[PDB]
Amino acid sequence: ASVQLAGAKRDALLLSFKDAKLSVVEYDPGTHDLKTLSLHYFEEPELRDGFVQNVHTPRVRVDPDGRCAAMLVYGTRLVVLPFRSSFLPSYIIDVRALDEKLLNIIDLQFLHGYYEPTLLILFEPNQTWPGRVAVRQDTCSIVAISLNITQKVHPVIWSLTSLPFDCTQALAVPKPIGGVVVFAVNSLLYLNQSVPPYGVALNSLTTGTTAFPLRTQEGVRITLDCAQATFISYDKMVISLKGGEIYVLTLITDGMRSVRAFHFDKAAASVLTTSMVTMEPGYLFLGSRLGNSLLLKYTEKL
Amino acid sequence: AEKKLEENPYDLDAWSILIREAQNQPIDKARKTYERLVAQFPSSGRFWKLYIEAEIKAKNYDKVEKLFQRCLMKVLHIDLWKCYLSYVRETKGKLPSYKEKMAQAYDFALDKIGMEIMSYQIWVDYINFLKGVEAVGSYAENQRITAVRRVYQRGCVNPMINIEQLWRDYNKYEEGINIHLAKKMIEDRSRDYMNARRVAKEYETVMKGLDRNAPSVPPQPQEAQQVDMWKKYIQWEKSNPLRTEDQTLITKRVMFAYEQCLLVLGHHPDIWYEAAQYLEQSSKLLAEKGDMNNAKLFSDEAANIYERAISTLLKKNMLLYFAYADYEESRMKYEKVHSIYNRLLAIEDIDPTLVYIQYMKFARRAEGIKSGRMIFKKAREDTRTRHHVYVTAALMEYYCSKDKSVAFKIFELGLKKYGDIPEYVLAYIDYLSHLNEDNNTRVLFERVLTSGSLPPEKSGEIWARFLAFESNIGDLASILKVEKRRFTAFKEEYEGKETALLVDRYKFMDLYPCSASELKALGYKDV
Amino acid sequence: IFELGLKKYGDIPEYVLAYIDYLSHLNEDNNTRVLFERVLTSGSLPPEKSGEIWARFLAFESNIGDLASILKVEKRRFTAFKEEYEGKETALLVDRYKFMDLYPCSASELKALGYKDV
Repeated sequence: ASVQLAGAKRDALLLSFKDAKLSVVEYDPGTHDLKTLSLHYFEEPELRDGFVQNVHTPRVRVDPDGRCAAMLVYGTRLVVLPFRSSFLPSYIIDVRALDEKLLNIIDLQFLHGYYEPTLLILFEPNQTWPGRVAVRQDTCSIVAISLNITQKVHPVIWSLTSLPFDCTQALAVPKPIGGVVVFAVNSLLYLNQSVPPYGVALNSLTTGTTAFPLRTQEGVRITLDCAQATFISYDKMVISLKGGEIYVLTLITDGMRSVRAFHFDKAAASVLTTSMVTMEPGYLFLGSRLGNSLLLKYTEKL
Repeated sequence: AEKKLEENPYDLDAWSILIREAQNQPIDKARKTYERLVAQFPSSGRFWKLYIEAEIKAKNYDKVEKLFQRCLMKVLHIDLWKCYLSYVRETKGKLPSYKEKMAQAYDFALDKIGMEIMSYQIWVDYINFLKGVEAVGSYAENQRITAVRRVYQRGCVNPMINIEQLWRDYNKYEEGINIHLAKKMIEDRSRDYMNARRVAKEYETVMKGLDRNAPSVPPQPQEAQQVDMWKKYIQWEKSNPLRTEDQTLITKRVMFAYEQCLLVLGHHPDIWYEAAQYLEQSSKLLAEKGDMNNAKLFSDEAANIYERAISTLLKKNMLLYFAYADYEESRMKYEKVHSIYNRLLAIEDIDPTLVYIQYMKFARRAEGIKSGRMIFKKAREDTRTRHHVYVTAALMEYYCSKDKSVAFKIFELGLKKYGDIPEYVLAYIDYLSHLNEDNNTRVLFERVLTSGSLPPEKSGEIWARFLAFESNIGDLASILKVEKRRFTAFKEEYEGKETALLVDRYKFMDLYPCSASELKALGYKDV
Repeated sequence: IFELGLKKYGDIPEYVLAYIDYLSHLNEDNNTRVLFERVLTSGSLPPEKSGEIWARFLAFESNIGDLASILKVEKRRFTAFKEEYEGKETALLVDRYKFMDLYPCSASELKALGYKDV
């Protein structure tokens, strides 16, 4: 992740290496190399709570205003890097010692709007498997923790608790609408603090598997399990599915800036991606391990 | 006696005179007296029994059965379940299928009331009945031995009075058919009996203090002292004397403690509320540990105990509706909730001003802003509605939908209609006092205090929030106009009280410029 | 200025309530709720004297927020005040439903439930 620090002339890079090493680097003029700004080693055996086999990767997210940045060390330890030397000393929020007993994190994002770095955190406090949905119907949840940087507390404002059992990645929707879209395998939700939940279903495998109130998206039968996405300035999200199929989801907005309905369109097919980037407006990048990761170009139709 | 029923409708001395003169009149005239009793006291199974014993005296066997279809499920009183078994023993006794019908009757009672402490004779009367059933051969005799043994093994787990005598009869039945194998069958279930015998002695203590016979009376000394003995009996069964992890065995015993308390004090909202909240607690506790099909069984039972409150005993009591409304929002059955709220609105003499607040507080929270304004549309068209829903609705728009103009138009809609209520205006005064425009809030103040929509005599606290506002902002020239004008408007009751009235120009929250002993004699008052 | 006082005088309940109802009226849900969890977790205020802090908390989580947020708190507020609220739950419930003078029971019924007015 990247963040333009206080008075910096460049954009630092928050890299993350295996067994919880953060490294804030920068390009340097003069010597054309890098330049390490800070080294953060978190490979302490008391930060694992005994779990030797690290299965979760350390995930780096930044606050879009550049107030702080949070690494999820080992799945259970939100390491927060406060920003303003251009830095502040870090600290390790325990995840399992919060409210709601988070305990199986799926994704975490910094949400937009706000006055403090609010961090949405999808989790599964009573974990189930697709393949066992008759005794454990739908257990995914959300906590939007609000990081107080100076006082070093964290109110767990806003929680929903009966999201569908198979939710993949969460995604922060930008400022003029706000909120979050939460990709589930067979559905797609739009959640917000002052708005009731609105989420549609994308096949009829949501019948005996979900008690969440799901509408029916007309003319769409797909799934979203490994689907990378980015946002067009406001109300347009480019989902590349599995199978390399690009869909441009339109969040249809009311006059009070609330999401009323969704709108898909089957756009072109392309690379089996592993990432996604909005470049200069009208260019997209599809970073992929398996396939020539290529630069696209979308236009408006007449 | 009827004059005493006018002041106190539940005057138990006045109801007893109707009971004393009930046997001095025939069954056609006494029937109007008992139906005024049992419909007024639906839970008092002692008062149910006296009319059942009256109708069995006049041999109206068809009418006694209709009484059993009316009150037996709703009243778990032990003398009622004795009278139910005494009826089928007498009436059905000459039928050829009596052995099927009567054996069904004892097993139907022991499932619901067999847990009670005086239910020992209910056990024994089915023991002797199965021995009375004639069986010839060897397989039908072993069918008798199997049937008598099953009630023995079930009854010797149940805490009650004479549990030492049932086991004594159990020892003589095992030795009565085979002495050699009696030494093993007694020994195999003896350890669970010693837990059952011990907790039965523990169950004597909290049950010997209770009444178990009082009529259901809403609170008005001894009555609150009885409640404490019920809350002890509830929380002692919550303390789990039979120490186990099986929440189903834990809850149904606490549910049996709940049903006995609802007979005696059914007009108390807390006993209804602490009933189903324990079921809501037991719903999510069984949802964790695998028992999923029984999680919704107690969850619909949680709606059932709430349903019995609003349908049988407490129809005009608002609190158990909203506990039943917010329970169904927590179960996400949002279409059911509107039936619950509109059920309360159909009741004639309530105050829907509170209900329309909460029925607006559901629609914004669960269904969006536009669903909230449809409720507030229904709040304006009800005559019974007072001013508080106009206060809530503008705050529901400002705090949630972040709009100031809709919050302003709703408040101005109420001020045209309800501008003679001082408690309304102060709720709109402190709203506009906090929006940070001195031009906004002062303009409202001179609207209320000049247009004559509010009476001046009831506007003392309107003027008291005025000087709280003209002291934070404004100049000293503006204040001295007002305390000459406010004193002119209240000339009658403030002459001599000026210096005590001055303190409200200088006071903060608890800071007074004099001691409390000095303000006692100046005439100072605190609003 | 308010945060300057809260660092120095964060153990006075009459101070915090005067800063609670200020931030309750500035129209921001997140800020108002962020302050509430600051006061009630950091331990700068004693928990025994914070009864009216919690009482303004449910006045705020009833105007905004969802029912899921309230039922967390009345399990948590009852956990923080376990000693003096056992037996008083239904009388404590009225403060989730009451408006200014609107109570869902009569004054004769609330006398025996254990209801109190702050």
